[PDB]
Amino acid sequence: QPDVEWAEQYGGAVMYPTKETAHWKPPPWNDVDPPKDTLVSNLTLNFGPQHPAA
Amino acid sequence: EYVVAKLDDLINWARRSSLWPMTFGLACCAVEMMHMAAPRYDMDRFGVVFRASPRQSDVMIVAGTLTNKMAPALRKVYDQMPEPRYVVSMGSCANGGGYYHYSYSVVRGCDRIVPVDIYVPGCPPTAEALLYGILQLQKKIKREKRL
Ligand SMILES: NC(=O)c1ccc[n+]([C@@H]2O[C@H](COP(=O)([O-])OP(=O)(O)OC[C@H]3O[C@@H](n4cnc5c(N)ncnc54)[C@H](OP(=O)(O)O)[C@@H]3O)[C@@H](O)[C@H]2O)c1
Ligand code: SF4
Repeated sequence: QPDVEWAEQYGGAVMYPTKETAHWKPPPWNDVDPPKDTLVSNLTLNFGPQHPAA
Repeated sequence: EYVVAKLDDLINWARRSSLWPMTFGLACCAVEMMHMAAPRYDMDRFGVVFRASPRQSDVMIVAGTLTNKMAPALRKVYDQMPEPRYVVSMGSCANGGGYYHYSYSVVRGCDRIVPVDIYVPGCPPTAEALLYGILQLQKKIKREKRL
């Protein structure tokens, strides 16, 4: 019989683990979290002070 | 000798011919500055063409009250002007506050920020009196470069 302890080795990681790099994370079940963060993309203007014709 | 002396007047004739003003919407003086574009008293292609942008123009007309909030703003606009530049401070606000003067915010006379060549004293600057502000400007340009 096989238990949960043996099942954790076959979990989403690297199959055979180890290696120089282990920075990869298991994939999310239904695609990635929104990278809603970073870059506001707000452009600031000094339209007024003097002579904008408007 | 004679060709050199007349060539300097020919360069000065171009400033005598046409000078582009700046649309400084600074106060009530700016409304009478719009009356320079108004047909009854016109300098429209008599020697004045409105276009704005401090980089292209030759003459900037400070049209009204300047404050401490406006002192850094107007200064670099004068610096954005090409080196042959003329400043006409029109109105009592431009000459040292209409009333004001003893007020907290108003900078006195424009000359504290930017040097002025031609003064116009008129509060409601009558378009008749305003016409000197451009005609005397052309008359003041007499001689440039001797050597
Ligand atoms: N390199 C340095 O920074 C340095 C180092 C050590 C000592 N210094 C000393 O500091 C002083 C710096 O002055 P500067 O060189 O900055 O002055 P500058 O730029 O030469 O200005 C002098 C002004 O005086 C007029 N002028 C002078 N001699 C004239 C003449 N014979 N005829 C008609 N107009 C004349 C010029 O008018 P026009 O242009 O209309 O002719 C010019 O606008 C010097 O006198 C020097 O002894 C300077
Ligand atoms: S000088 Fe008179 S007309 Fe001109 S901005 Fe001042 S109060 Fe207004």
